[PDB]
Amino acid sequence: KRDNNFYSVEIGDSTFTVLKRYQNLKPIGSGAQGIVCAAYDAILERNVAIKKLSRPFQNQTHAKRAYRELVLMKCVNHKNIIGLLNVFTPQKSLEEFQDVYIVMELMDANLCQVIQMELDHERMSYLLYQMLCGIKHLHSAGIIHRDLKPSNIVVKSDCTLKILDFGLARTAGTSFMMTPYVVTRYYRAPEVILGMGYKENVDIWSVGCIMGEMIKGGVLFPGTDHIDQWNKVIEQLGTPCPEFMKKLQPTVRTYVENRPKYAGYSFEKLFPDVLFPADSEHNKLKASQARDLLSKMLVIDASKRISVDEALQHPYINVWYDPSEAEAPPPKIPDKQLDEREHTIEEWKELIYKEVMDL
Ligand SMILES: Nc1ncnc2c1ncn2[C@@H]1O[C@H](COP(=O)(O)OP(=O)(O)NP(=O)(O)O)[C@@H](O)[C@H]1O
Ligand SMILES: *[C@@H]1[C@@H](C(=O)OC(C)(C)C)C(=O)[C@@H]2C[C@@]1(C(=O)OC)CC2=C
Ligand SMILES: [Mg+2]
Repeated sequence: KRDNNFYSVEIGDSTFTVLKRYQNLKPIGSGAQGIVCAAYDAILERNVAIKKLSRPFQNQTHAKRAYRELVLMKCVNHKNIIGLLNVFTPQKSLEEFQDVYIVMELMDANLCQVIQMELDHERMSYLLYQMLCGIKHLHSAGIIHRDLKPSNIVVKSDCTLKILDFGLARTAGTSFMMTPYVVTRYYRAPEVILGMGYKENVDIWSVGCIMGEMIKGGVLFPGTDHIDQWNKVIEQLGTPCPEFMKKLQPTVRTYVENRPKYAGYSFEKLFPDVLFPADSEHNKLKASQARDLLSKMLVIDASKRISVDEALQHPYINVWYDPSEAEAPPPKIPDKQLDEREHTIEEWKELIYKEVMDL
């Protein structure tokens, strides 16, 4: 039956059909997941972001990502993870079900924009501390992100930082992905881009890349393709040890081993004082502490790379430490088989439909 509670508006090519409470939709984002609109929620009396997922059950690749983002957004409640305000489908039946609409708080900026500003040590360390808190919270429920990037981290005018997405799940970070959209790889750890095993501190590499960018004002490892990405890492940080090499699959290993041998540059040369606030005693010490933290996160071999907990305890970060945010109880994920399931198209359609309905 027609439900008078919905209306339709065309945003670019695609149509949004939303509850009438959501007014004045404006497109703010696009990508592989779907279209994001800013809107005014007349019931909450605040601005929100509405993301449309089109036919998320269409194949398992789409379905696994949609499903886990629904489940996790609903069961996580943490200052540094984007919250779910609402979720709905305009279609009225399982048979007719097509689209899912995610409603989130509308944040004021993404971290790309925040990076463009000149940030003193207190602002950089606070934003990094918050990133570490959010990552630690995910890790505590066994969720390793693997794809953290500034475009998927947003910030509020009160300085609260929130991670927007939940990462690569149990997929291969060097397997083919059918998609028309560009995929940003600048922040992915060596072990991801070389197709190696990983552990929690895979996400520390990404934090290091973001921190270095915050300081320098440009992407640290802006590879124009997979080839270039690796080249840019080794040129700056040095060729990794033979022990690390022995982990690589034959084709990758021969390539990596036959690159020119780079010594790398010191973190003092990579991140000179000129790039930092450094007009005082506090600020000069802080620059050394920052380089010390970078030198522990931007480590190619993850077995020698610092952990999230160790980073939270680092003198650059720990000035902000509060166990209410840094030692929160882990998310309780209700689906005990999250990320361990293979399903047919119709099974995924019903799982995602129920998730929307809490049935
Ligand atoms: N809740 C939100 N508050 C503010 N801006 C948001 C919000 N959600 C998304 N955005 C904006 O949308 C941009 C990209 O959309 P996003 O939510 O990442 O999904 P997507 O574009 O469908 N997939 P992808 O680009 O691969 O991450 C971000 O850089 C933000 O600028
Ligand atoms: C705000 C922020 C900060 O990063 O602000 C933007 C505008 C995003 C650059 C901090 O990192 C902490 C908290 C602060 C603030 O005004 O809190 C009320 C200043 C600061 C050091
Ligand atoms: Mg995203």
